[PDB]
Amino acid sequence: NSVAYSNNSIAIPTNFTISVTTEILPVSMTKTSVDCTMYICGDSTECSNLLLQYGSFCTQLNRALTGITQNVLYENQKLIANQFNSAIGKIQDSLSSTASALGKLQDVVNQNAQALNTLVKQLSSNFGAISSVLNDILSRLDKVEAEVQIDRLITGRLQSLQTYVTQQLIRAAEIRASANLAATKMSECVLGQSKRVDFCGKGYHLMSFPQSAPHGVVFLHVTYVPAQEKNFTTAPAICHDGKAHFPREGVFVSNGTHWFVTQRNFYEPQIITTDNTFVSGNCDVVIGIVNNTVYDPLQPELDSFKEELDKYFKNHTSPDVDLGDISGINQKEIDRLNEVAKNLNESL
Amino acid sequence: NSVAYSNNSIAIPTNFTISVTTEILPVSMTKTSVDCTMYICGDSTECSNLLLQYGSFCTQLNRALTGITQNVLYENQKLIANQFNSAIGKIQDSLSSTASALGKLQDVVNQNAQALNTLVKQLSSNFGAISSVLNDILSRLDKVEAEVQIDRLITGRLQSLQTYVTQQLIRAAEIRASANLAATKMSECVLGQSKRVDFCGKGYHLMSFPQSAPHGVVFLHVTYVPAQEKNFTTAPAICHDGKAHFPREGVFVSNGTHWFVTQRNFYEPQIITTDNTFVSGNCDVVIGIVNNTVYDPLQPELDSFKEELDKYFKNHTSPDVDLGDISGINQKEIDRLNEVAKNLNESL
Amino acid sequence: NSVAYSNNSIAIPTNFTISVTTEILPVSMTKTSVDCTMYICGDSTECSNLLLQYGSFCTQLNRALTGITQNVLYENQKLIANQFNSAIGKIQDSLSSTASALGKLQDVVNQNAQALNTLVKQLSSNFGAISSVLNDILSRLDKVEAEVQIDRLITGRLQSLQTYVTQQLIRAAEIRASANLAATKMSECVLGQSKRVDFCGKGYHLMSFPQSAPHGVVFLHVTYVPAQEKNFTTAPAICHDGKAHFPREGVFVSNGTHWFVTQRNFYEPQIITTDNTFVSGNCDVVIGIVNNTVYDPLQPELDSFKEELDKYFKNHTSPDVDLGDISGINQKEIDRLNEVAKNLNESL
Ligand SMILES: *[C@@H]1O[C@H](CO)[C@@H](O)[C@H](O)[C@H]1NC(C)=O
Ligand SMILES: *[C@@H]1O[C@H](CO)[C@@H](O)[C@H](O)[C@H]1NC(C)=O
Ligand SMILES: *[C@@H]1O[C@H](CO)[C@@H](O)[C@H](O)[C@H]1NC(C)=O
Ligand SMILES: *[C@@H]1O[C@H](CO)[C@@H](O)[C@H](O)[C@H]1NC(C)=O
Repeated sequence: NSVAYSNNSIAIPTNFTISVTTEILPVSMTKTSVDCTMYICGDSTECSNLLLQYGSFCTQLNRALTGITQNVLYENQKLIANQFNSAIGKIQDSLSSTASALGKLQDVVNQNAQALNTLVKQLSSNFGAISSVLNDILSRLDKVEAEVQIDRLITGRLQSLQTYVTQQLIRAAEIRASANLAATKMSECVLGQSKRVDFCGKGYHLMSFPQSAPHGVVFLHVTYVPAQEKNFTTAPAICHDGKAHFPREGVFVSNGTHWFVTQRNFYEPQIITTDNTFVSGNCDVVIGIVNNTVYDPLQPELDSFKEELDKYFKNHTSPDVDLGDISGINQKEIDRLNEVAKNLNESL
Repeated sequence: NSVAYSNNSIAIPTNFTISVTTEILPVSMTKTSVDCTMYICGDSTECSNLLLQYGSFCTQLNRALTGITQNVLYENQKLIANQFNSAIGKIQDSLSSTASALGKLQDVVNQNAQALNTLVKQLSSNFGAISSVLNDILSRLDKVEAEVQIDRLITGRLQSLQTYVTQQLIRAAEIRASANLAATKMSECVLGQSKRVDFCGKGYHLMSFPQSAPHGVVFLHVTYVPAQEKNFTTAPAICHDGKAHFPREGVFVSNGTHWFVTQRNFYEPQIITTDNTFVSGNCDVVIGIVNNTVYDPLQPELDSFKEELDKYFKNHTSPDVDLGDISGINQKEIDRLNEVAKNLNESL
Repeated sequence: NSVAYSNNSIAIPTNFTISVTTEILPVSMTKTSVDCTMYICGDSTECSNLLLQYGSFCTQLNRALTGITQNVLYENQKLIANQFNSAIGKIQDSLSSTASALGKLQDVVNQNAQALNTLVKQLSSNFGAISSVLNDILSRLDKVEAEVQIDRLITGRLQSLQTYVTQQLIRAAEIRASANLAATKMSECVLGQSKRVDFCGKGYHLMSFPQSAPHGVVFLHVTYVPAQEKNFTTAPAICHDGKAHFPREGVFVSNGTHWFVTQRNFYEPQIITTDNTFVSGNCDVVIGIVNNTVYDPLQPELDSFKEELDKYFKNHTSPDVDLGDISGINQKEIDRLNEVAKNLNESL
């Protein structure tokens, strides 16, 4: 017998004051379209120019927000002439061979001088070619290493603009429920005298007069409130000798000695009769349970970043460049000939 | 005494026509799961292959959407022989030294020819090595400079798909409120005869019959509407000699000469009595104010992009490459020897 | 005459059991603020350090979530001496010219040896310079080609965190409607005895007692339910000789032989009278239609990726590097002089 037969002090309205309410309801959201350049980048021209390659995403966000003795002296004469004549013929061999040698040395040394001037003109081409191609690699790699950090910050400002767009769509879907509230609250109270307490102005309703506002309706409700209420002990029902008895359109207001079915909203007692009450059987309480569970979504739970990264990274290190190490490739006769050019006159 | 005692013409229902309403309510959203490749990239294979490195984000979005004288002639003979014998010994010195010199020149010139063929084989290695390593740097840098612009456009299409997912979750959270409206509107009108005007069909309610639809309920409401209404002047209350008097379940319909408490929803006058009215004291109006402020969120306001960028940029420019400038490193005797090889026979 | 005059079996309440309901309503959401590092990257330090360059986007998401014979022998003596004296003067020319030649060969060969040691010291500089500058280009390009795949996965985890933030704002905008439901459901039932069936506990309302819970209100409703109901055939209205007749606060309960206006919620018949019914004219049914179309947004439809890419791509291929092709730049007299240095003694 838990609570259905407990008696507790309940306030029941004892007189009235006449009153009026001004109640303001908004009935209509202006389309807060966003320029996506000025939001994300603003004045800063390098990121602005990057925004064009993010495509027409800005428009896409605005679709959302815009909606919503003579013999031996003579034989010595034969002898010395035969020694001389044979010597000079050996001088001509000695000298002709030296000319044929020194003329092959002067050939090959000038062919070497030609080869080195060929090498210098070709290597001037290589250090000139590498000057231009490697200056361009340097100048363009400096541009590309300036440009992946600005995209990083644009992409984190994209999320700030997507939080802007979400909170601006969220509010517009509350506004469209407040326009449904303005529809039911217009209908039931401008087209319809209510018997509900505090709907259509504080207290109890007499009459109303709507007036417009720029995006709203305002109601003048004429109503009466309780100027003066008393706590009567009560029960919702009473179980006499195993039968439960309970009101019809009232409560059991409790007098010191008797039960009366007062109207819930006023102290005006009337006697228990089979026309003021209903009746039951066996004196039992039915117990009901209601639990208004408002949706808890499937939130997007993820692996640790190491697992979702390692699924698809290559730690490729290019080798230390080694190339060819070219450091590993490593007068007396003219004095005499000048001396004997003089000292041969001592044998003239 | 603002509005509670003003009298204005109010329409009060004068006859009825019987009527029926067909009212359609949707009570149930099909799970619009999205393939994230086909949405963002479509057929285009280079961006498709990039999508795999964005991780399983697609699934994460689908968790959401799937939820929700003889002596001097002889001394001259001694003399000339002594001059000749001494001269030839000086010829052998002159010639042996020239051979030892010209044999050191032919040694060193062929050691130079060896060194230059060593240099050409090592430099053929360097321009062949740099050919391959620098072609790869060129060929791969062209690939990497093709691949940061396609990620830009994928990342702006991600926001278009996140606006898709947000508007598809927003609608599903309206659908779940329309399924709560279908619960109260089923209960109060299929299980319960309403005393409300225009709830359960135009006019006043008699009876109803629900019928299903594929994702909805449809009600046949049987109701009566006012076929024919008259404007009576009225007041919500009247203050006689400093006491306010007001109805009980009606309005003061105003006849040319008397006040009657008509029922709000019909013209049927009844006389003012203490059983048709309540009464007050001192003739004052209570004024109430209600302002139904619907949530305005903390929207994500940001610095200018220059401040949020400059927090974390280095304008490093690599110097213009300069390297070594190798352009800054800059027969008559054989004719005679051929001539005296002939002209020495003139002294044979 | 479609449905307004059809008669069908309707259940009308025949006794009561007293009952109590416990009804639980949540009235208040704890601020689930998110550390954005631990959500997206977690422990993994390389992506963590990247998060700083995405800016204070994390804060921006937390603004949202924290809200919400002697002569001829002598003439031969003159002759041979004149031949010898003239020959030696031609030897001095032959030898002085050879010295002046061989001294220009020994000059130019050592000037060549100087030029090649100059070349090797300058080229040691070039292969040393290119060693350092090209090792840095290799070492830094390896760093930059490691650093665009981790940003890809951060940017797809950003969308997972933006789905988290959207579903956490969506739920908080349902919570703020459930706090409006707790306001009306507190007011009409703690401050006000309802005449509605199943609002304020199963059945019909007597009385109630609210009790708090940590984020909720719980109502004890005392109510009566129907312990025991009978199907009477009925019509909502009847059209006698071309006039439609219909109840006032009841239904036409159908007895075997007569029509009675029973109260909708109880079987208790009363006779048709002009005080139990309203009356009409011409016997016609008005037909009304109501179609409660719940917002279907402008969803962000996009071109194919090829069109939105091609608006802003350059397929620049750098040419195959060609450079200078240096492979296209391509003892007997000392034996004799050693032989005649010996064989000239045969003419001493
Ligand atoms: C209800 O109140 C009356 C007096 O007001 C008292 O006599 C009675 O015992 C109370 N009911 C219960 C169950 O105590
Ligand atoms: C309450 O109303 C009654 C009924 O007329 C009246 O007699 C009584 O004086 C009123 N109370 C006050 C405080 O005015
Ligand atoms: C309504 O029911 C009665 C008997 O209950 C029957 O005589 C009458 O014909 C029914 N109405 C119609 C239109 O059939
Ligand atoms: C229903 O109520 C009546 C009225 O007192 C009673 O006579 C009847 O026995 C009750 N029915 C049951 C099954 O108790």
